Amino acid sequence: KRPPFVRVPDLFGSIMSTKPVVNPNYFAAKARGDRWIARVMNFNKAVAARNSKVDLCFLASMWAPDAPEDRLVMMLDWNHWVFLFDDQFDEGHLKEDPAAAAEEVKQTIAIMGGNAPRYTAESNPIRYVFQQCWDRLKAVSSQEMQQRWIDQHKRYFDQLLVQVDQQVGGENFTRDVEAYMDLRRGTIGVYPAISLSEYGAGVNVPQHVYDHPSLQECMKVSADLVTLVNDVLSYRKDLELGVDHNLMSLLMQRDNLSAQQAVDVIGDMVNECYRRWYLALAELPSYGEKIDYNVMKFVEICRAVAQGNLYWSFQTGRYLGPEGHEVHETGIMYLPP
Amino acid sequence: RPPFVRVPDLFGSIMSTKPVVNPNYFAAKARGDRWIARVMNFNKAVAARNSKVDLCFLASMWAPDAPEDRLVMMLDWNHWVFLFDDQFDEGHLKEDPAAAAEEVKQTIAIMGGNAPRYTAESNPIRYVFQQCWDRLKAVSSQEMQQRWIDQHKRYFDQLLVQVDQQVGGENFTRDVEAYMDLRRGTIGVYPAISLSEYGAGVNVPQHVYDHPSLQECMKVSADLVTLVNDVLSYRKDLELGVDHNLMSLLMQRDNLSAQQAVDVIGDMVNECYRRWYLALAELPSYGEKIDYNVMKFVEICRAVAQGNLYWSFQTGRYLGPEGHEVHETGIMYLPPAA
Amino acid sequence: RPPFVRVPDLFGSIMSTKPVVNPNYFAAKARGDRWIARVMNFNKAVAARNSKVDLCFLASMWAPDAPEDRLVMMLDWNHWVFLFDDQFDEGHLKEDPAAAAEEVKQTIAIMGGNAPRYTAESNPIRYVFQQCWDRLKAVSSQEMQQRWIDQHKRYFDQLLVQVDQQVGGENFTRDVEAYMDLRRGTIGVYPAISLSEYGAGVNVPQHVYDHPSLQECMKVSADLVTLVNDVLSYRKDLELGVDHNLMSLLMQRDNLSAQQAVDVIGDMVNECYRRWYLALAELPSYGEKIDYNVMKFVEICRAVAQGNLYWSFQTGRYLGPEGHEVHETGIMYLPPA
Amino acid sequence: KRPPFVRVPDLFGSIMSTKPVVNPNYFAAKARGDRWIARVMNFNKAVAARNSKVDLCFLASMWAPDAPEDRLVMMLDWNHWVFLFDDQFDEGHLKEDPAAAAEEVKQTIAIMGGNAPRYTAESNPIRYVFQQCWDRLKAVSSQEMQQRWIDQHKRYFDQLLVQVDQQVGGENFTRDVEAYMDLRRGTIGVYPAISLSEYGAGVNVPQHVYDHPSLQECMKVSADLVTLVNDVLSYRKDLELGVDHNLMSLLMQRDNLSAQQAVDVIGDMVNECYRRWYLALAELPSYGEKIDYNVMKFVEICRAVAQGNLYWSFQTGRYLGPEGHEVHETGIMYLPP
Ligand SMILES: CC[N+](CC)(CC)Cc1ccccc1
Ligand SMILES: CC[N+](CC)(CC)Cc1ccccc1
Ligand SMILES: CC[N+](CC)(CC)Cc1ccccc1
Ligand SMILES: CC[N+](CC)(CC)Cc1ccccc1
Ligand SMILES: [Mg+2]
Ligand SMILES: [Mg+2]
Ligand SMILES: [Mg+2]
Ligand SMILES: [Mg+2]
Ligand SMILES: [Mg+2]
Ligand SMILES: [Mg+2]
Ligand SMILES: [Mg+2]
Ligand SMILES: [Mg+2]
Ligand SMILES: [Mg+2]
Ligand SMILES: [Mg+2]
Ligand SMILES: [Mg+2]
Ligand SMILES: [Mg+2]
Repeated sequence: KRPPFVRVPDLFGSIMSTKPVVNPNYFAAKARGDRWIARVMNFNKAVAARNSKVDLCFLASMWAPDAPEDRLVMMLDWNHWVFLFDDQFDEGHLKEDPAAAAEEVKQTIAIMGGNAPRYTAESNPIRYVFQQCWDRLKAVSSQEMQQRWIDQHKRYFDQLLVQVDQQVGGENFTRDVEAYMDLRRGTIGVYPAISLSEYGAGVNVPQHVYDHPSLQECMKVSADLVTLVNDVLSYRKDLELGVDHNLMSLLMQRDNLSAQQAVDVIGDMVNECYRRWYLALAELPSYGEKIDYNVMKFVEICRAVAQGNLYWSFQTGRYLGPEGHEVHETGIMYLPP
Repeated sequence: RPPFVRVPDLFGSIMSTKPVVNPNYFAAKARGDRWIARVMNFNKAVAARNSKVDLCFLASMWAPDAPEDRLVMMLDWNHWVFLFDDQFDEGHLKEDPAAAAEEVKQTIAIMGGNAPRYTAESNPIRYVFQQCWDRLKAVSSQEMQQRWIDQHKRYFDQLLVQVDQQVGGENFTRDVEAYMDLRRGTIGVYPAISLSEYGAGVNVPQHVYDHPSLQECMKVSADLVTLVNDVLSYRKDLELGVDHNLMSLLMQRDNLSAQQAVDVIGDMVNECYRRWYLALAELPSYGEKIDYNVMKFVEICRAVAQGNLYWSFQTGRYLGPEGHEVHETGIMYLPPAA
Repeated sequence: RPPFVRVPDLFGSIMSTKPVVNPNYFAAKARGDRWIARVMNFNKAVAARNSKVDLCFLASMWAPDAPEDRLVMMLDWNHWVFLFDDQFDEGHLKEDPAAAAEEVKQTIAIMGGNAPRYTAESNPIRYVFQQCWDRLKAVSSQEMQQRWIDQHKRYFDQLLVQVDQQVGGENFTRDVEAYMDLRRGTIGVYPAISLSEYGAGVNVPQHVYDHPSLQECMKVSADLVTLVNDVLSYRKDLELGVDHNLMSLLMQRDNLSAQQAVDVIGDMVNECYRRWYLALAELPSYGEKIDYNVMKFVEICRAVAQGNLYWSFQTGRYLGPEGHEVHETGIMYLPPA
Repeated sequence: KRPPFVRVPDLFGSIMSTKPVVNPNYFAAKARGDRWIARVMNFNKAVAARNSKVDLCFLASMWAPDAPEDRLVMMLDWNHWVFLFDDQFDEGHLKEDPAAAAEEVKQTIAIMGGNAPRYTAESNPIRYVFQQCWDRLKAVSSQEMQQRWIDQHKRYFDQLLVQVDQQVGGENFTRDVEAYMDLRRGTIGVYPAISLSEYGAGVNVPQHVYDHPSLQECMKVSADLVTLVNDVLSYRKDLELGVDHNLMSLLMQRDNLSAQQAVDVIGDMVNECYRRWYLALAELPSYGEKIDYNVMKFVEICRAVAQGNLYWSFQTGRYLGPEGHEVHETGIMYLPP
């Protein structure tokens, strides 16, 4: 279970094997977004550099590679938000507090069109960032696209609360794998990430098309891909910070698997994601050239959120920094004794 | 029968992405168009007409990042495949099994067989194929040289089946599966994928290439091309009296009208897309490095299909400027014919 | 006099880069070629012949990142300009200074004067300029509207001087500097730069634009097109009895052979490259913000000349497929007469 | 003078105003190259990270933006070499040691096809890197190109010995401006950098064209532009590390200029660089299309080496880190008390 290394499945196969396309504005937007998030959070010279080495701009730059600079900056901001946001439910104050967790979720969701107050970086730094994002989204999105951003952020928040229920309910190692995947499909944040990317991309497929089971499964697959990849790469962080929400921990602790057998099962599910993906595009009806052009762009987005995460996962300072390249090159991921 | 028909959307599913066209299109086109005009002795009129066929447009979407050189060889191959195939459709080989199979036997001989050095003077069409083969040979591994042979073979083979059916009175007795089996070969998509693997510089291992899922992808690209072609070149096959067209077969085999035949073709085009993804679902992974190129090869299948699509609406060989109007309006006119 | 001539290298220095061609060329060519054909009532033959003139190629290199609709706009303007200018070279206004003036009057009045809403039916050529001007007006500032007008006026003015020199019998008494003066206007490059500012979305402040440095860049680009055109349009000017060609002028005034005249043209072309660089030497800075667009503007000046260069060697209007051979071999054949 | 902040001249005007193009292989070559120098030099996690923040890949990715991945990695290596090498003569043990400085350039020049040993990371890490770059250069360059490689590096090495001679001979503040620039045209590393770029871009103009005074002057201007830009941005580093090689230090302590009046002189020099650039290009003869095509790519390399340094200077963790983007925005560069 706790061997000196674990042999990682190939995460760069199938639809993940292509050369990632990185937004050419990455450098400009990182410069603006990194410094802005530092002033907002009041990060010091060393905390600001530590965040800058996390490079959330690499992640967003791959999600929406032809986004214009100003929207990529927005994508960066939103990412800093979700990172600062999610950590409150994983390591921060909302981890074992159902009441406060639901109250943060109600307060954050009312930002988007509701009765929330006007936040400032002083009044509530993280809710401000999300609110600065919403305002920009609202200002260049159809009301239907705005509704989609809400409803997808809502799917993330809903699971966050199921996450804190299972946490305090001692369900973290009772829940089966389907229950865990169902939780993470929301708490991974791919569903609002895709909405963010539709904003950056400038792609607005009609809600009826969007709602088709094929495209919903494309989103579901991409969310599974991110979660499988994330639970491998960020496993050491989950050990170092005591977070149980990791499929490797779940498969060892619940099914008596060896760390290596665990990772192996992750590789089985990853490649079974690729099979579901294609099988789901086979059901995708056609809506004529005009719309299908953007449906394809959308399907690319679901792909890009997953591959953008994969490549970002293997080099971000938040997980393994420069050590992730060695794991990429040799499949060997060292563990802590 | 009808003055026009509503053609099905051919630019849906995967065909709907914005095509990429090789930036070298212009310089490769000015060279290779002049070249084939010298080889074939095209007077000004016939050479201008051939440029308006714009096979360079076709090649420029099969391999959009092919370098100028390889792109010129590709234009060379397409001018070959068109002058060659016409011999079997309207030319001297259309009703001549013996003369067809001697032509096939002598063209195959060019790819390493006992073939002589052809010249533009001695044999102009066989010459172009030799020039392509020379260039293919000098930058390809032996496994890809073979693949190129084996894929041309699949095309050459159905050529001979096509001429047997033609003389054998089978043209309108063959059922739709028999026809598509035939056109999968005679459409030339299999040799075109080998031509593009050359242009794009993608050399997938043969044990991978041979997997039934990639095979099915080559097969779907072929059906897509045969389907789109039959609907576009339909006026040509009428004007020139060629029976090898799913429209004429659906109308003369089953009693469907023009509209219903083209509707059937639309259904089949969308069944292609379903078969595409269902095939991709069975494609296994060979690790990052190979899968990377596998992905490039799948794209080559798509780009052949999509390159044919956009070209078929542009080419003067079919509808010329009125193919743009068919893309704009869905209306494809038919001749009075009586 | 000779069976051919050796043309100097017209593709050196700033002309020697690989041209960038708007990747919307095909989609734009399809629309605009068809469009002008309906307007001018071209029949199958004339329409295809005009399609082989491929003004879309020419426009696609002036503004290689113009969106499809501005490219079509530029194609329409090119089709205009060629129809329009031909009235002055071999058409009716060729020898008529009254009718020529009236035409120049009526056309200028399209641009916010008292011109009637033309129609393909009433006046096709004027219909095309007016369809252009409407599009130029809707997306350009009032300053750029004036600049478009003002630049076309330089073109129109020399047209009137042209008809004055045809009727005045000074087509071969005039000198080269007088001829270059005229052609700098009649060549149409000044409004073609205005068209390109529209196409490429570049809006340099007028006090910058008016700096002698930038005006000499336009002068140079216009000279390049004129020298290049006179070499490649030479066979046409012989076919259609047009006297406006430096080739023809150099042989009458100076007792120059065809070869040494084209060689003078090569000598002048390389002088443009030196005037180009000398003029940029004099170009002040207005800070990164503006300088970024002046640099695009200088490129637009370069792209009109270079686009003209490649189009001149491909178009069916001049040498068609033979032009490619003159670029491969430097030999241009001349008519036996 | 010693103000609290200086207003830096607009460093991004003229030919520096274009949007810089950054090699898409930036992300892959960086991940390779950063880890590689980390291993070679035994950097620890924090030293490695600080080197990643130097982001020397960003600097090379702008020198040859279409260089394939493997050549970009080489370029990164060379840059890691150049910095580790150049600091030995600025802050290191060779800063004041004429005999050992000459022995270093003698041991290093002999790596390029001479009687040098086969270095390894362990025996001599920095010389090992230069050796690895040189083996790659030789493998894919012509003899003439390799000789150019050697001759441009010798220009760097020679001036390094002049720098150490002036340091110890107490001439650091006696040498006039021209002496200083003539020294830095060598020690700034631009000449070998252009050479490194000819390799990365695959551009091999012939030496008879290369030696033309126009192109030699183009390289000079590139060299001055980096020196000027360097002395401005690396002024705080020179203060903090006690290095007298900086035009700002010279102007103040040699003449009578304040630290503000110093940058002012940089600003006039920087814009005079632009003037010289165009005057040299005016004198550049044409060598026919085929050659001129590559000459312009080379003139671009000259420009790109400067413009690459410019953007990298304002991002590097080596100079101002995050505060450089503020100095780009505002033109205010704070100094220590
Ligand atoms: C829960 C969000 N997440 C998951 C790794 C960490 C804060 C970032 C993320 C969001 C969207 C897509 C991919 C990653
Ligand atoms: C018979 C080959 N074909 C089919 C339309 C006509 C000459 C050209 C072609 C070859 C390969 C792919 C697409 C078209
Ligand atoms: C206006 C005359 N000209 C010159 C060849 C032919 C009709 C068009 C033109 C205008 C501007 C740039 C390039 C060509
Ligand atoms: C000595 C040169 N420098 C900064 C001027 C320090 C290592 C790197 C550099 C090399 C080449 C071009 C630009 C910067
Ligand atoms: Mg979480
Ligand atoms: Mg977490
Ligand atoms: Mg995690
Ligand atoms: Mg056929
Ligand atoms: Mg046929
Ligand atoms: Mg057909
Ligand atoms: Mg004319
Ligand atoms: Mg004229
Ligand atoms: Mg002319
Ligand atoms: Mg130093
Ligand atoms: Mg130094
Ligand atoms: Mg310094």
